[PDB]
Formats: sequence, C-alpha cells, structure tokens
Amino acid sequence: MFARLIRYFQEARAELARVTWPTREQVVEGTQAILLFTLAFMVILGLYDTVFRFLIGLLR
Amino acid sequence: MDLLYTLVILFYLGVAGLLVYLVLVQEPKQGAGDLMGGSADLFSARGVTGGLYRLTVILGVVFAALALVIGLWPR
Amino acid sequence: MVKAFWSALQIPELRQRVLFTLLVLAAYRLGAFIPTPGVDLDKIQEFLRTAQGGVFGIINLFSGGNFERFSIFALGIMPYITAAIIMQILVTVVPALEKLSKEGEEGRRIINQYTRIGGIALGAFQGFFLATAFLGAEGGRFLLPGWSPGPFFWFVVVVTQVAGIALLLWMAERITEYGIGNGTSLIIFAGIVVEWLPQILRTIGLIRTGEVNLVAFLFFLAFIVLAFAGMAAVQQAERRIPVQYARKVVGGRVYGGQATYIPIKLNAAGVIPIIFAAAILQIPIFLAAPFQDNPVLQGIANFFNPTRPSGLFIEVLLVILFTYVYTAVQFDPKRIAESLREYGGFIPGIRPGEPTVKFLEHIVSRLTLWGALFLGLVTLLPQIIQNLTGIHSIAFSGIGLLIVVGVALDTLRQVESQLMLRSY
Ligand SMILES: CCCCCCCC/C=C\CCCCCCCC(=O)OC[C@H](O)CO
Repeated sequence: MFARLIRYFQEARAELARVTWPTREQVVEGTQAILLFTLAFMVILGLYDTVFRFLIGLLR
Repeated sequence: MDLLYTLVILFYLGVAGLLVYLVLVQEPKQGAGDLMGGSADLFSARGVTGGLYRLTVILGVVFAALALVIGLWPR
Repeated sequence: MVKAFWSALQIPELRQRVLFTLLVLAAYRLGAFIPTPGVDLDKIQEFLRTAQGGVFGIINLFSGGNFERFSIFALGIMPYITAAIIMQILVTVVPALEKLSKEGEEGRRIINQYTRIGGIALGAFQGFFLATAFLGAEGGRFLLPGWSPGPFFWFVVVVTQVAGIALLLWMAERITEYGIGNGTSLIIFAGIVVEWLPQILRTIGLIRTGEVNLVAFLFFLAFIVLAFAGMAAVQQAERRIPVQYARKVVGGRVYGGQATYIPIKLNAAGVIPIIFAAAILQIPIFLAAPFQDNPVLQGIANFFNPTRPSGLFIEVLLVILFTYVYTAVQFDPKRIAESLREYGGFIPGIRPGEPTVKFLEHIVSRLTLWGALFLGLVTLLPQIIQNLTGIHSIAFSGIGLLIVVGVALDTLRQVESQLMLRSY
C-alpha cells in the first residue's frame, strides 16, 4: 500500500538522521588513497600499452 | 596448402581444448564468499598445481602464437 | 588506508603480490593486441565511431577495449560474469541449488565449478553468435580479404574465444590467488582505467588547440574529484547501534558494562552488484545490437543505451536495486545478533532473541536505502555533467567511476584489514 511505503520513507529518513558521518581526516585519507591507486594503475597500464604499441609499431 | 593448414588448425583446436581442460581442472580453493581478495599474508605457493601452472602459461603463449600464425597465413 | 597503499609497495610479500598482479595485467593488456583471425579490426573501429555503433560503447568498455580490437578475449571476462549471474538466479530460484549452496564445504565448490564451465560455454556461444550475426553478417562486413561467412570462420572464432576466456578466467583466478585484490574486478578495473590517461592527454591537447574550453574541463575534473571524495565519505559513513557487554543481573534487573556500539555501513563492501547490474544491462544490447539491418532490434538495443535517458534510468534502477539487495543479503541480522550473543553482549532496552533480530533488521532495512540511492546518484550525475560540458566519455561514466572507486576501495580495504592482523 502507498501508506506502507510513505511510512517506510519517513522511518528511513529518521535512520538517515541518525547516521554517524566520518571525520575530515578520514575523507581526505580515502580520497588520497583512491587517487594514488587509480593514478598508479593509470601510469603503469600507460607504460604497458605505450611500450607494447611502440614495439609492435617497430615490427611494422 | 590444404593438409598443412588443416594440421595447423588441428593444432590450434587441440591447444584450445587442452587449455580448457587444464583451466577447468585447476579449481580454486574456495571459502565462504564467492569472490574475495583472500588472505594475502600466507606465502602459500605450494606445489599444488605448479606443473599445470607452467603448462598453462606455455600453452597460452603457444595458443597466442598460433592465433598470430593463422592470422599471418597466406590466401 | 594510504598507509596500506605504501606498505603494499614496501612490504616484500605484498609487493610480490603487486608485482605478480602487474605482470598478469600486462599479459592481459598484451593479449588485447592479439586479433581473432579473419576479422577486419579497421572496419570494426570505423563502425564503432558511427551513430549506430555507439550503443556498443559499454559492451566495449567492460570488454577492456578488447571488443574494439576483437582480441582473443573479445568480450573480456564478461562471459564468466554473465554465467555467474545466471547461476545466482538459479540459486535463488531453484531450491535444490539453494540447498547445495548451504551444504557447506562442498556444494559452493560445485556451484562455482558450474559457473566456470558455464562461463566457458557462454564464451563459446557468444563467439558463435557474434561470428554469425555481426561479423559475417551483411555479406561478411567485418571480414578480411580471403575470408567468407561460413562454418570455417565460425569454427575459428569459437575456438579462439573459448580458449581465450579460458585463459582469461585462469588469469583472473591466479590474480585472486597470488596477487592483491580480486582478479575479475581488477581485470575489469584495468580494462576501464587503461583508457583514462590517453583521453585526458587528448582532451588537454584539444584545450590547447581550442576545441574544448577550459571551464568545462575544470568542471569535469572537479566533478571527478567530487565523485571520489563523495564515494569515499559515504563508504566511511556508518550507523552506530548502542550495545553493552559484561551483562550482570543485580536485584532482579539486568545491568551492563560501559556503553559501546556496533557499526553498520550504509553499503556492504563489494563492487560485485555494480558488475552484475552492468552485465544485466548489457544482455539485451548484446542480443539485439548485432543485427544492424533490423530497426526493431536496434530500437530495443538503443533503449538500454546507458548514454540515452531510458537506458540511463534503467541503469540507475539496476544499480540501486542490486546494491540494496546485496546489502540486505550481506547484513543478515541473525548472524549479527548471534555474534553479539556469543560475545555476551546485548542491546539496552531490547530483549535477546528474535526481537533483537527484528530491531537490527528494521534499522538495516531502513538504513541501506540511502547508500543504494547514493550509488544511484553516482550512476546518474556524470552523464548529465558530460552532456552539459560537452566532454563525453563512457570510461568516465557513472558506472565506470563506480567500478574504479569500488575496486580501489575494496583492494585497499582488504590489504589494510590484513596487514592490521599481521601487526597484531
Ligand atoms: C527467438 C528467435 C526469434 C527469431 C525472429 C526472426 C525475425 C524475422 C524478421 C525478419 C526476417 C524477414 C525475412 C524472413 C525470411 C523467411 C522468408 C519469409 O518471409 O517467409 C514468410 C512466409 O512466406 C509467409 O507465409
């Protein structure tokens, strides 16, 4: 029923109000970590397909 | 080049099927979860399936090289 | 978890894991340059840059750019995944397979083996289907000089793809076993992020040239950082449920020790539901798009196009739904209550037993909705940003970001959680 979900929404909203958000250092930490990871694999894979296409291009 | 090409193709197929067999046989040591990173503390690296490990690598290279061979094959 | 990042490159064991992972990913990327015999890659790339080819975008993205070059792993690790989904469905539909899944030691092994076999078989089927419906279609459109649309070519393609995805599944499992993080997830991850840096360089070149203004680019970049930071924050967020230990009965009344809490994440750790949602979205496109001469099938396929409004909406729904369901399954209130029970703990004001499970289930079911909705927001916004900035990239789509951040966070989380156990 519509009342069931319109109640569920309110209760879920109440539970949202009781959410403990992380500290600033935690968010900075996580973001820096994600950036390092992603950038690392970007560079590494970059060297991979670079060297690969350069060698294959050398073979012609 | 009928017989020769046919033999190359048969080798390709054989390496393929054998590779399938080897991969299917090497069943992963499972846990509770379907897919995890696993405990990366233990060095592990037992003999377990080393011969088939090296064999699969070799057959992977052979399969790749055979794909390149069939690709480079004349009209 | 940055400490985990640096230690994973500092600690000999973990750096061995890293080097092995990088070696395998190198083998995969190299494998992307080994073409399927008889296939004209130039015509494929040419078609993929046309309007009708655009719908294949996501299919290519999750193939690791392999479909673009139609390599030995033409569809990437995606067939396996598809099988997995199917298996899961069966497990939740067929009671016998559910029993087999709950038997314990063996059964999950049997289900997994069925998943692998089914994965290989699926790669066979998909190889055949693509060979006959798309490659050799339209009078052998994407064929090479000297090749004709027949059973020989179909046979070749099938063999290539079977052996290909066999080798790739093997490689994934070996990453899982001898490397960091999860193999499949890292293969998809690599297949996505391999395209990022060259696109960045190209776009920057376009800014220098003048085809892209600096403001739109800065908004794009800032939005990416915002995405990372947001997902990080929400992943770090938790709902604390007050509990107590050292419970003693005094004067006929229950007392407890110092008040503590149990943390419950908004979302359960795992990029898997995102993978499943993506694949599910990819199925109708895969079945319909190859038939280029059928406006109906092209309509059906373009309906699920993640770039188009309909397909994007569907994708958002799939992500939210799959995330919520997965989080519901992972956060089982029974095992949590029993874990609180074995440690001699309780919830102040709530009687031990089924009412405790009711309390937990209520809180969790009301809570995880927001995490699901957030992942849906991350699924939605980037497409709008690309539409407004004029900088389009399926690799930087909401789904792609979800994959990258998901895998990164998962790998780092596991590494950290394990090195923590090593230290103590
Ligand atoms: C699940 C599988 C679904 C399969 C879906 C097939 C889609 C067919 C659509 C167009 C083909 C048009 C060409 C049809 C070729 C047969 C010739 C024909 O049209 O036969 C009509 C018949 O003569 C009248 O009495």
